[PDB]
Amino acid sequence: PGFEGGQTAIYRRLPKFGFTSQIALKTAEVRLSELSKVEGDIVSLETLKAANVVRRDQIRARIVLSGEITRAFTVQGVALTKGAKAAIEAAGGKVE
Amino acid sequence: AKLKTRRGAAKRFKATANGFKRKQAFKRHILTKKSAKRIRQLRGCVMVHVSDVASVRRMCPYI
Amino acid sequence: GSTKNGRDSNPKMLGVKVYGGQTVTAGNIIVRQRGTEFHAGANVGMGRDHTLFATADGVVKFEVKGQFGRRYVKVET
Amino acid sequence: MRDKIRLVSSAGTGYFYTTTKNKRTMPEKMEIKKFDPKIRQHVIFKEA
RNA sequence: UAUAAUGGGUCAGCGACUUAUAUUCAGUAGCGAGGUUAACCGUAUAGGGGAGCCGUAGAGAAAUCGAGUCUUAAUAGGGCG
RNA sequence: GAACCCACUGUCGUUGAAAAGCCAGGGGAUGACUUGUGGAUAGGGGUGAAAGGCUAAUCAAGCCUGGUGAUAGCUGGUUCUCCCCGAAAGCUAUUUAGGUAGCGCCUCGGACGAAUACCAUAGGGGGUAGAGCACUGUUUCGGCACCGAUGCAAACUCCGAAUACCUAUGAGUACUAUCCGGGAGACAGACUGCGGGUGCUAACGUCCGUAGUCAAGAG
RNA sequence: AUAGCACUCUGCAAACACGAAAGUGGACGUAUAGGGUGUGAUGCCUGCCCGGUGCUGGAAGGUUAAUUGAUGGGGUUAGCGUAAGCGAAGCUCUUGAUCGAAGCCCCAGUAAACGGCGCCUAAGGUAGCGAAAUUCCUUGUCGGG
RNA sequence: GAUGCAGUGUACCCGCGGCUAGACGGAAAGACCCCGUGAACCUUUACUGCAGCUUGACACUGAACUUUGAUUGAGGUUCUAACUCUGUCCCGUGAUCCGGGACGAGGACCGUGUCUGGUGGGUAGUUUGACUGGGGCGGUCUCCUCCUAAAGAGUAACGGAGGAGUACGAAGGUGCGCUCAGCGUGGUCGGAAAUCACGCGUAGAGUAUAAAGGCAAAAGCGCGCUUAACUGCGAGACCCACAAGUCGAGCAGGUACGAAAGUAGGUCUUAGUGAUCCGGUGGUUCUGUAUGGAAGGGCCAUCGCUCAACGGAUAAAAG
Repeated sequence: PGFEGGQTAIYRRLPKFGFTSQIALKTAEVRLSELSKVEGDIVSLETLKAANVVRRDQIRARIVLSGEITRAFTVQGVALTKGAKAAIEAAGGKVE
Repeated sequence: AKLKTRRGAAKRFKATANGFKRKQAFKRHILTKKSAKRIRQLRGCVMVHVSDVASVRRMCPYI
Repeated sequence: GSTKNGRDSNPKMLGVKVYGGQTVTAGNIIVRQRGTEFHAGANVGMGRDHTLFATADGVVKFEVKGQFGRRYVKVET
Repeated sequence: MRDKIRLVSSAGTGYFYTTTKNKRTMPEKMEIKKFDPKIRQHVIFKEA
C-alpha cells in the first residue's frame, strides 16, 4: 500500500510539518453534561477520575459547554470556559 | 497482529473533522524567482484530495 | 541516420469559453486569447495576458464596431 | 552572470527583500526605498 | 484455432482460496447519550473484576481558546467547524 | 619383435554382448618404464609434463543434512446447479514498455427526485471543404527594377459553407441525471467505410480521428 | 615438457611456501646452492627507443594522519545599583596557532622488465625472410609439372 | 502448406512380404535470437569493503657520558638489568621436544598490542537505464512556437520546420509629448550607400530574443519626477488523475506620478526551469523532559551541491 508504480508517492512528495506537544497528552477535555456522572456536589480532578470521565494519568482538565446540567455543582481546580461558568452559575453552583 | 502506521505519512498528514489537512510543496529553498502572489498563495494548509483520501486512510489506520 | 525533428509544446487550451446569449456573473472568464482578437467593451475587463472577463452580472453579447472593424464583447446588465 | 543579493531595512527590524544584480553595470551597492511591514513605514533598504 | 499451436493411453482412489490476529464496510441482535470489559478470582459457559477502549467538540504547528477558532494592525475579508 | 602398457585409421553396434565395447590393421616394449599391498594431500580447498583436466558412471566450484515451504512482476491448473446485470484493450506517470497506481468504462447499496436525453424554434464564435491572388512564396508569355494576360501552395488568405459545439424555451416518448459508499475487471486489440500522415495513392503494412461488427453473439 | 640459454631475488634464524599459533618443508642444503620468470637441441646471430607503466638509487625543496595543544567565541553562575540591563571566578560547549612521517612531487639508471619502432617523435626496422600457419583486391604476375 | 471444410473424381471386404513420399512422424518445456530491474564464473585504471605489506605516535622501555636549539627539545658514544638466540655445557633423563642453571653473541634495538596515513583484483558483495517496424551501432529523453489536427477543446509515428536552460534599477511606474519605412527632386572632399529642404503614395518599419496571436488610448519612440519590482488579503472563474498551473473586480495600510477624473501588486503574451530528505542564514507573544536557563525542535522569510535519463532507485557503480 502506498506504492503507485514508481513515481514519488503522495506521502513523500509533500513536506513534513509540526511538532508533537507532551502537555497535550496529559490535558483532559470534559463536557458539561458529563458532570452528571459525578456522585456528590464536589467537582475536582480526583472526583472526575473516580467517576471515570478522566483517565488516571491526566494532570489537568477543562470543562466546555456541550450539553446541559440540572444539579448544583461547586467546581474546584477545574478550568471553566465562559459558557460553562455561566451554565454552572445558572444551575446554582459556585466556583472555588 | 496489530496494524502498523506508516510513520512517514503520519508526519505529513493531520486529522480534521471531515478529512485531512496538508501543507503545500514548492516552498522550501528556490524562492527568489517565485512571485509574491505565488509565495502568499502556496502558504497555508489545504485539504487532501478525494482520490488520495483512500490511500491516506490505508496508510493511517488510527489517526 | 537520425531525424532532426520531433519536438512540440504541451497544449494550452485557448478559446471562447462563454458564447453569446448566456448569463454570467462577475469574474467569469469569457475569452482565452493569445492576442486581442476580441476587445473589451462595457463591463468587460482585460487581463495582463489579454484575457477577457466580466466585471458585472448580465448577458454576453458580441458586436462588430469601430473604424477598424474590431470585434467587441460586452455584458448587458 | 547575475548575482542574487539581499536588501536589508535601515530601521534594523530584520526585514529584507531579495533581488538580482549585474556586477559590471552596478559595481556599487544598491539602496532603494521600500515598505517595511514591521514598522508599517517606507524606509531605505540597503544591499547586504 | 478443425487447425499441422499446448495438455491428456484408459479406469479407480488422492489433489488447489485456508487458519490466527488487527482494522473498515454491510446485514442482524441487545442496550441506548451511553455502550463494553481484559488479565484474573471462581466446585468454573454462571457470578465477581471499571484498570482500560469507543462515542459525546472543534480551531491551531504550539502555547492557548472554545460553539468557536486560525490568519491580520483589522469586531475587514477569508479557511476550518 | 611376444607377454605387459596404450589408443592412430576403418567396419559393425547406437531400446548394444557392453551407461564407451568387438573385429582388422596401429604405437612403446631397460625405461621420464609397467604393476601389487599399505599410507598422505579435502571443496574457493587438494592435485595437475596444463586439457579448466581429475577429485567414487556427478565438476567454471563434489556429496549429505539443515536455513527450507528460499524468491519467481514468469508458465501451468483451479472440481455442483439456477436467476439478474454486464466491461476494456484508452489518458496520465513510472529503472516503464507482456507489471503497477489515479482517472475513464462494469456491478451492488443509500440520498435524490426530470434538475437528463432525442426533436423543433431562437441566439452565438469559427477559418476546415471549396475557391482566390489582396500579403509570403513560386510559374509561363509578352511591353517598357515596373506593367498586361496566366497557373500553383500542409506550415499563403481579400473570402468562405455543410456538419459539429455551447446556451435558453417548448410538445411528446422514455426512471433519466447528479452525490456518498462496498466490490471488480482492464491498461497485447482486429477488420471494414469515411478524412489524413508515413510507404511505392504497395502490403491480411504502420500511425491518428470518426462510425459499424468481432472480441463477449447463434440464425 | 625437455636438455641448453638468459634475467632477477636469497648471506642463512636465507628468500619462498603452508598454518590461527606452535611449528613444518626449502635442507640435516649454504650462492657451483635454492626460489621465481621467459626462451627452448644445434649453426650464424639477436638492430634502434628510458618518452609511458613498473623496478632500482638519491635528494630532502613542497603537502598532512594519529597525537599535541596557543588562542577565539558562547551557556550558566557571583556583586553593585528606586532607576542604567550592567556583568565576574569556577564548571562547561565549541574553534584550531604550532609539532608531525610516509605517500606524492623531483632527479638519474634499467628493455633476454611490460612495451614502442612516423611537418612530427622516445625512434621511426640492422641482418634475415616475404601472395609466406601472416595478402583484402587475389584464382596478383612469370617458369615447371 | 487439409485423411476430417466446399465441389468434384475414383473406390467390393481382410491379410502376408517389401519401401519410406506424407501424417508440419518419435525422442529432449530450443542451446540460435529477444525479455526477466533471473543465476553462475572470469577480467579491469567500474563502485564499495577486508586480508597481506608499509609509515608514524603511545605502551612493553632502562642507565652513564657527550654536543646543540628555546626549566625544556633533538642528536652522538658507551653500559646491562627488560628482551632475542632454529649457539655451547649441567640436570629433570634412558630424550634433537620442553623446563630450570652456567656461559657466549646481541640489546633498549629487533619484535608484539592500541591508534593512525599510504598501497591493495590477493580476496568478497555488487552495479553496468529506457525508446527502438527483432537486437546492436546511430539518434532522442525537460520546456516554447507553427503544420499534420478533418472551422469549439484534445488528438499519434525514429512525421515536417524552428527556438529555450536568458537579459534589464531601467529595457519598471506615472505626467506630458512624437510617429515609421521606401520612393522623386538639389546641394561640401559624401558616392549604390553618410547628415539636411520639399513632394507623391503608403504601414510594406519597430516592438531585447524563435514563431504565432496582436499592437493608434499605439503594446512603437522621447523627456521630467520616481520605486506599486509594495504589505494583509481576495468575490468569481479557466485548466487539471494527483502533485501542480493560470486570470482576477474589490477591501485596509503606506507610496510615486498628475491641476484632476485616475493610473501603478514588474516588463505585449505564450520558453529562461527541479519535488521530497539533509544542511546554512535572519526573525519568532511557540516549545523546550524536576525547577530557572541554555542546547535542541516548531513557525515566518530566504540560501546551497546534485537530480538534463529533467515525477528526481541510496546525492556511491564498468566489461
